Amino acid sequence: KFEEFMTRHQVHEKEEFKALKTLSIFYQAGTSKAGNPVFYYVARRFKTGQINGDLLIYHVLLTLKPYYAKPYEIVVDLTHTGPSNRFKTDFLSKWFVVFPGFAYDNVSAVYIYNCNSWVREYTKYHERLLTGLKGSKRLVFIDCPGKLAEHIEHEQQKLPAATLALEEDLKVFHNALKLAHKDTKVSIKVGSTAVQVTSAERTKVLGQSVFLNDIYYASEIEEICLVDENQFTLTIANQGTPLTFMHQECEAIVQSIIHIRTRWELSQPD
Amino acid sequence: KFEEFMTRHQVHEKEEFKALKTLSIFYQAGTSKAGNPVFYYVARRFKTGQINGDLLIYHVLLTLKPYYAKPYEIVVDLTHTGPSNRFKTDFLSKWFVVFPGFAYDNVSAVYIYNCNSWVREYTKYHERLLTGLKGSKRLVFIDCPGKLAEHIEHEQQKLPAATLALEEDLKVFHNALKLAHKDTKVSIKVGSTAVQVTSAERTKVLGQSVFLNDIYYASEIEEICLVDENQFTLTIANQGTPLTFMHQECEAIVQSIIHIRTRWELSQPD
Ligand SMILES: CCCCCCCCCCCCCCCCCC(=O)O[C@H](COC(=O)CCCCCCCCCCCCCCC)COP(=O)(O)OCCN
Ligand SMILES: CCCCCCCCCCCCCCCCCC(=O)O[C@H](COC(=O)CCCCCCCCCCCCCCC)COP(=O)(O)OCCN
Ligand code: NA
Repeated sequence: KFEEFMTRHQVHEKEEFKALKTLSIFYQAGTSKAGNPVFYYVARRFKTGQINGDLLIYHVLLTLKPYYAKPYEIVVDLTHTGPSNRFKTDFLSKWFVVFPGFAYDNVSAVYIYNCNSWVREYTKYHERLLTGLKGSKRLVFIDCPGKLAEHIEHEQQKLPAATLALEEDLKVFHNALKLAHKDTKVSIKVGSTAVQVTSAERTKVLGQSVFLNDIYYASEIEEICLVDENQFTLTIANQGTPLTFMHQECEAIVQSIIHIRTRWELSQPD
Repeated sequence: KFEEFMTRHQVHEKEEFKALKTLSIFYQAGTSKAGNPVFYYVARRFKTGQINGDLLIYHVLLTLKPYYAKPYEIVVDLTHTGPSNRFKTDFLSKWFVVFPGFAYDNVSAVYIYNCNSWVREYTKYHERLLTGLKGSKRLVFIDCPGKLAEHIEHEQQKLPAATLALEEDLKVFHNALKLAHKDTKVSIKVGSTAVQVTSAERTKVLGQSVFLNDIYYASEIEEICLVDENQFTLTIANQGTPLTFMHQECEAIVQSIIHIRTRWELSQPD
């Protein structure tokens, strides 16, 4: 939309805008197996309050400008995406008008990576705006890290190194159950830096059945309570409501998590 | 001084004071080989400007009162102590008068742990108020971690866990040379979370020849740079002029430091 294009050009690229590039929130990297240019959006790298929306969306416009006249694909990294990264209602709706019609058409495929519970609720709450994304063949959720290789060569992939690191050396606990108004089978994976709870059964997101992956850095873990011989709880910072899980070896799970919370506290800024 | 005993009792400890115990800057722990109650002061734990000095002194005064009538010893952990942990002149002086005479005399010995370059400079800078400490034999510097056992049995030692963490799994580079106007024989030790530059030769601190242990967390390392095959740069956050080191294995050192810096970056907040 050149009307927004020029409104953003009456004052040329400032020095805050140029900072967006260095933080690698949206960038082009690699080519897909289909022979299309790939772009990456690292959701967790956007802070609602800290980052000016108009600059971001404009930074994306300049990035896609040269490419979006032809086929191209987007990889959306939803790793550890939470409230602090959300696009507020009014800002979210901008994305549907600021780009040319063909730019939207030329998107060959969108690859959703590490979709989580919060994002699901987000799409739930913004079900209106995202109806065009509902049951779309272009929308492709990555069940597990290994399936992305089906669309993009492993070497052509360029996810944030921090994202890939979350897939290394995990103590995995299968057959766990997440207790709530609605029970759900999950796997509880403990890493040196965080804890990941992956749904063992598919769930609905934007019309598709997918696997969610909730990530909690050790820094977010406040309270760790062992309730029973097969039940424990986690208190996540700024989340309020405690998470409850059931597992045969809750004693081993808690110890494992306490350890990573400790190793973290040790190496911290005094 | 019972004026501080009075002035502090007329208002008391309602709020913030109770938080001084939660961060444990000064605490009693263990018993020395001499047969005395040991107390610890974690210098890094105190943040000048954030914590009220009078409240701190009041804390220390209370956790000492039950004991300072009899002989006791103090272990001051100067690990990673810097400017943001300093005692302002007017606050420093308050320490020499607020306590009862006998309370001072009853300090059997003070064990200084991990004294660094900055503290030494702070000492030289505040020489006027620290003149009584110059030459004092009650001041016992700890050459190396093991030497502490000469005064406190291992099972009694209660140094902060974070301190002990810096002692294990270290890749050491001996016979290195720190390049300045005055060149200093130093050993460079790379831990999983920090780099330690330990002086191989002694310098003067409060009138005593001792070794220094400069500690730089992975989070403080902004710029590593290999100059020669045997010389490299080490830029620390908020210290300006970078450190310079000579060593036959500089390539190996730089590669090791870059590693722990990269690993740290892969674990940082969004
Ligand atoms: C806010 C929380 C965190 C971010 C994610 C929020 C959404 C939930 C998770 C799923 C994200 C899927 C977004 C995919 C966008 C790229 C391609 C696409 O799906 O198609 C078009 C979008 O193509 C674009 O140009 C998007 C450019 C990417 C920049 C930023 C990436 C993610 C930002 C959040 C959602 C934006 C979706 C686009 C809205 C038009 C939309 O056209 P339409 O179906 O609505 O038909 C009529 C159009 N008026
Ligand atoms: C007496 C003052 C104690 C605090 C000194 C702070 C300045 C930092 C110096 C650099 C490292 C060495 C630590 C100092 C050891 C303290 C022991 C000492 O010498 O005092 C004796 C006994 O000290 C105590 O009983 C103090 C009890 C609590 C100690 C907690 C304070 C430790 C501060 C360490 C970090 C400060 C600065 C960090 C960064 C700038 C009594 O001798 P005096 O008769 O000369 O004193 C009064 C004369 N009328
Ligand atoms: Na004794």
